[PDB]
Amino acid sequence: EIDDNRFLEVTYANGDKEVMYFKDFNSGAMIQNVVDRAKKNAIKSVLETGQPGLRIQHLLDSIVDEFAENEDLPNTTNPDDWARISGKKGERIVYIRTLSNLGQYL
Amino acid sequence: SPEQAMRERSELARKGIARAKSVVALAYAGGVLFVAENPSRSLQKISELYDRVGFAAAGKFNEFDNLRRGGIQFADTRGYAYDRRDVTGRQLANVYAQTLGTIFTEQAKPYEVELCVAEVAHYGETKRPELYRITYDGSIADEPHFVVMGGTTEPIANALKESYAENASLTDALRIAVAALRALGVASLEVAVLDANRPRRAFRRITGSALQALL
Amino acid sequence: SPEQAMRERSELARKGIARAKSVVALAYAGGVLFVAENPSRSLQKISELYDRVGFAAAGKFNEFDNLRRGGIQFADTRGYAYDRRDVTGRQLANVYAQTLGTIFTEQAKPYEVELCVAEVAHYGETKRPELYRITYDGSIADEPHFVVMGGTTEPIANALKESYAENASLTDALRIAVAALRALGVASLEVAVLDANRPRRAFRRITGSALQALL
Amino acid sequence: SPEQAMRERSELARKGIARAKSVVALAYAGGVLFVAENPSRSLQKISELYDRVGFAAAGKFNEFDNLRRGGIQFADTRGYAYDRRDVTGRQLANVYAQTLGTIFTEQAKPYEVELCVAEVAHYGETKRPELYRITYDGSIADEPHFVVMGGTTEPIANALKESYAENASLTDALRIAVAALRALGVASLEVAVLDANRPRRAFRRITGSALQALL
Amino acid sequence: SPEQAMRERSELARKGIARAKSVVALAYAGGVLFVAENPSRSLQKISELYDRVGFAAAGKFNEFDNLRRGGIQFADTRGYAYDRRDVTGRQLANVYAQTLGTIFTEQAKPYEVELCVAEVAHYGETKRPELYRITYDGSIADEPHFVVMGGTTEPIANALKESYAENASLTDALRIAVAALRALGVASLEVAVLDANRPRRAFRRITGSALQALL
Amino acid sequence: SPEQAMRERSELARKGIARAKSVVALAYAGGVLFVAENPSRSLQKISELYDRVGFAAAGKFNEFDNLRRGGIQFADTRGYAYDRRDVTGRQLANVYAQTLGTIFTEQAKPYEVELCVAEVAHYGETKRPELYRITYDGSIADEPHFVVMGGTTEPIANALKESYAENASLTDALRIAVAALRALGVASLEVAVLDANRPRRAFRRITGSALQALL
Amino acid sequence: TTIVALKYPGGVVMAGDRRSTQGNMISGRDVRKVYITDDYTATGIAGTAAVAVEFARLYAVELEHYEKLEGVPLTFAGKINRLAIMVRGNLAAAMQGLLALPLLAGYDIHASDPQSAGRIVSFDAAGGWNIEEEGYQAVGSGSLFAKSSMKKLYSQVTDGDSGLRVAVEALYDAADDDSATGGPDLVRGIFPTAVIIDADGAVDVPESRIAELARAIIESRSG
Repeated sequence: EIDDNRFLEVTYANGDKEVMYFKDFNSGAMIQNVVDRAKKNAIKSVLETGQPGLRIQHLLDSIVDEFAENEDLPNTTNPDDWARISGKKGERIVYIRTLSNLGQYL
Repeated sequence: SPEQAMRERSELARKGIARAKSVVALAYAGGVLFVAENPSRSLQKISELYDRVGFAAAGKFNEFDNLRRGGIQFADTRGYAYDRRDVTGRQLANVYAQTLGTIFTEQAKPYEVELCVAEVAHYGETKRPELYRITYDGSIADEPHFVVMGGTTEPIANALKESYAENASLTDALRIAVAALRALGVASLEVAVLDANRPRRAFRRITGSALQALL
Repeated sequence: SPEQAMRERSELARKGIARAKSVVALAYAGGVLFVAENPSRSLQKISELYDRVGFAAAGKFNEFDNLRRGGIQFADTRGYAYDRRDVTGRQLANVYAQTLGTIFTEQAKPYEVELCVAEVAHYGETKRPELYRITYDGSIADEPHFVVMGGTTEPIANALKESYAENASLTDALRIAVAALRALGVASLEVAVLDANRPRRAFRRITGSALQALL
Repeated sequence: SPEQAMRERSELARKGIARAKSVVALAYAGGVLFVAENPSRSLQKISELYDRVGFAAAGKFNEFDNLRRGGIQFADTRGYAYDRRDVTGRQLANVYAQTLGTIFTEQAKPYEVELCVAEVAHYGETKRPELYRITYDGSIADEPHFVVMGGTTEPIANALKESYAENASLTDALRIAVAALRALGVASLEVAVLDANRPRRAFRRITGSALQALL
Repeated sequence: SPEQAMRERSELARKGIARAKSVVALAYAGGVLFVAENPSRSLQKISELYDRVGFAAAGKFNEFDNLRRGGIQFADTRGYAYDRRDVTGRQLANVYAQTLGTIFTEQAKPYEVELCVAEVAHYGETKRPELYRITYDGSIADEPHFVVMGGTTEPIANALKESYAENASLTDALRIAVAALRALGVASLEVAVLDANRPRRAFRRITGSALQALL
Repeated sequence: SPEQAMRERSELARKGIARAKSVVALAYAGGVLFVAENPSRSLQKISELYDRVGFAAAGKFNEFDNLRRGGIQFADTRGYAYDRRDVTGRQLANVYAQTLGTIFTEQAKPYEVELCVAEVAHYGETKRPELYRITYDGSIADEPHFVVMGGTTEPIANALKESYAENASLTDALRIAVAALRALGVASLEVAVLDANRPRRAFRRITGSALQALL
Repeated sequence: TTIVALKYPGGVVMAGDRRSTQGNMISGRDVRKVYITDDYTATGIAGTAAVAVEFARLYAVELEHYEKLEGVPLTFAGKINRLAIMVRGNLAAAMQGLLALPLLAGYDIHASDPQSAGRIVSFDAAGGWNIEEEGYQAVGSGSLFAKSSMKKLYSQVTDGDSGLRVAVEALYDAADDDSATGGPDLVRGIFPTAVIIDADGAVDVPESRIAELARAIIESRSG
């Protein structure tokens, strides 16, 4: 639930607009891409420092670095995910965002 | 269309509250403490409403100052029509709820505002401070310890959740409130109290060098 | 198509009543008993209307409180214009029957409220308690034994159907009503009675330690 | 979209202010100095509002003159209802903000105007000049040194930022203001001051040969 | 365009009246007899209008009770303005026709209602009972023997067509009317008469044990 | 597109002014001279407004006569409310500008009119004649020498540009004005002057045989 | 009725008697006629009891209302003006015998010299007001006797205390020569009421101090 795994912000009309994390979108292809990125990071590490091993830190960093390259999910999911997000919330999704001169706000 | 027309207005109101400064109100030994992040020296977000009833708000100013004025009007008309000790924080909170609901389902644009009405006991009397939060829906919630309004409320609300202590003195509650608000000097803070020890008018601002000493 | 709009108005009102807490009102030996599931300490869903006429509601707070206020206004204007013993629960029910119809056909959104008007006999008099239910349609149903309003009404209505007993004492009717309502402590219950034995004003709240003893 | 419509309104108002002349107001030793680029001899963009409160504007003449008149009306009604020393530049600025928040959201076309309300201290008194700038949206900004309105504000603001000096005399502040405004003779300049040394009415125009000598 | 609205207005009004109880009114020796199928004990579909003029209705209750009240208002204002013997069933019927036509063409929804105005002669006078039926559009029809309103009118109207007998006593006309209405006990019948033998106020309800004896 | 919609409202007004006759007003030794091409003997396009303030117009007769009347109304109400010497051509011009702007933005169709307000000095006084031109949108322009309104203004404006001479007598200015207007006899010309030498009312028509002698 | 007000070096003091009559009949033995309308003013009202108490109440409400809307109290000038407008508003009822005249004491925080920031303001029935400069004022049926007493006693006023003593004495002489003004009741223990305003605001003088002063005066007169 930590804000370190933020994936999308859904602008629910009724307010309390909800933050969808990576857990809400962990598809199998996303998991394979994450493990491949971790493997690439391990390869870079073994080429940089020499030691032949795979670190848990590689996986931990791939967790946060997977979103650096979008997996075609943000703003482009099927209406099934939007429907489920709305059904759980009970409100229509006005807009989704990735994570002036209009009056005065105090 | 029923909910669809209403919900669209709600999204705009929630967005406006998010683009605004944060205010906190918490109970302490001498009453209630309002601490707001406010750069201007003229425009305010904390106000006396009646003898023992205070008021804080966050969101479009032309709107929550309109409510500030309406509430002052109401409270004084009641106090004169009946008596001063008859106006209570509860009535005021209820009027704000009715009024924010009526704006939500009739006016063109919903008031992007969030209100907190506070009340303390009378002089030489004993009773716990009451905090109410009124949202743009017309919803009203009874808070036992503290209210956080405007901006990102989660980190401030959690920091207060760890630091809060009932019967904290004025200085401790000020430290806790500024600390949780950071999650700022006297030139960027608006601080006032509902001092339960005052004989009649309980609201009292803490500015300048006195504020400097307290923090 | 007014028919499509009317069909969606009815569904919207039904959803609002379902999206709310549950209230029950039942006849017992000393009059009528209102038992509502209410967490707040300031916001109330049971009210005195006139000397022997009580009122319970379920739906949107601001709206059924609007009706509460209107009914109080009506009853007092009649009682003063004619006499106290002329205002009856039947008149009140009828006025809320026509006001909810007018609202349901003429206002933008229909009120999402469900009303129950209760009446008992006068002091030293003998007569059966009368319960009326007024829906958002404006339909008025004459109930002989109990009314259940708001939320999911089926399980509560059935539990009451098995447990109800005419001429049950105050404590038994309270146990039956709380039990069927569960299908909650003094900090989450609003309990009041229309005590037929009082000389004039029959409505009487049961709160705190007295409520604690009764349940 | 709802957001797109508000952005379109903002663009129309910005275009009107951009299609106009430039005005500057800056603090100097004797008070505040207004220097506007104005060719006409009858139409003016700088005006007295009250004893110590001045006013400059940039945009559509009929509208900021409408605001000029409304402000005069307001200030005099207050001064007569309470007293002269009670009307402050701060109240006036606030009223203009509320008015430009109501016009922008309620009228057909937003006012394409940029306002600056200025205030100095009373006679024999000591206090820093206050400048407020009210935008067409209804936002108000507290300025410590100078305000630039209308036309290409950024090049003029950049020059004032380098040339400004607190406690500059009237001639130096006039040279700085005309210079930064160029980034024009007495036949194309409207110049007035809020001279803090005057006993009551502080506003005073500088025209003709006296203006000729000063520049 | 108005005629297409009228076609929609015809069906909606007709369907609503069909969704209601059946009422009959017939002439008998002592005047006119109203027999309605009515379960409620508070809500009534038969009413006194003036000294010798009675009224029955079938449709949405809120709308024909609105008409009931309007007619009472009218009749009393006339009787006081001129005299009691000047108000006639014919005037009343005509007013209801004008009002139902205006409602049917001008209001959003047509009153789904069907009216019957009845009149008998004055005391010690001789004259045949008059029945008028006013439909939702404003049409008015003069009936010599009986009127049937609401629900499925064909079988009841035919059964009455075979059973009707002029100068039948009160008991026979009650049997005929209940029989044709069946095509129900004292707990589901609303029965009243326009007794031509009363000195002034002819309308008289027949309820409880007296009704029990008659049927 | 708001700008394009304004362009349509601007083109329609411009088309109306072109679909008409031409008027000129120019300064000469004795004051100001109005020379209009006007065939009718009853309908006039030049008028007295106040003691020293004259008025000429070009466009749609009913509308600029509406403005003529409004201006007369204004000037007399001021002159009576304050004094005669307080009403100036500048105030009048400003009122016409405000009014034509309000009409141009708020009414259905913009006033296809072009106005010229003229003023001379008082008797035995010395001051240059002032000419203002007010266009259909509300724009106002200060003219030093002459104004040309309606029809094709370029050739007349240029011919005047070559022929104009300050302090030309009445006959020379009449020849120049008729000549540049041709770019017509006493039966097709409306000629009037604002003679600065008159004691009070400066406006004076030159018609018939006197006009015949002058031209 | 009689209400005196006098400036002293650094502040202002305002005292009032306690009696209320109907004709020759003594109807109230403990009415309070001097109110604290706000932290820097006090208002005495002579005249009809109803109109008086209502004036005081409504004026306090209005001062505080503007203070809450604008975030700053009116200047002493604005306060003077509002009170004057109320008084002018009661003029018709005053001609009908419902007259109420207020005497307004205040401490101007914005004045230049603190030692002379005290302010006394008197009103007539037609709303005109006047800023007193000879250092003292009074209103009510005993006002003439009170003023003629303070004219002689005023050279003794040098601080808050001596000013209070002089106030109480002036009241004693008002009551001594007029029957509608009640003097110190030694039997029931009812003494005039007093308010002191200085740089720190307005405080009610506690009854004991007024008691001791009254008993000093009474022991002085009897020898």
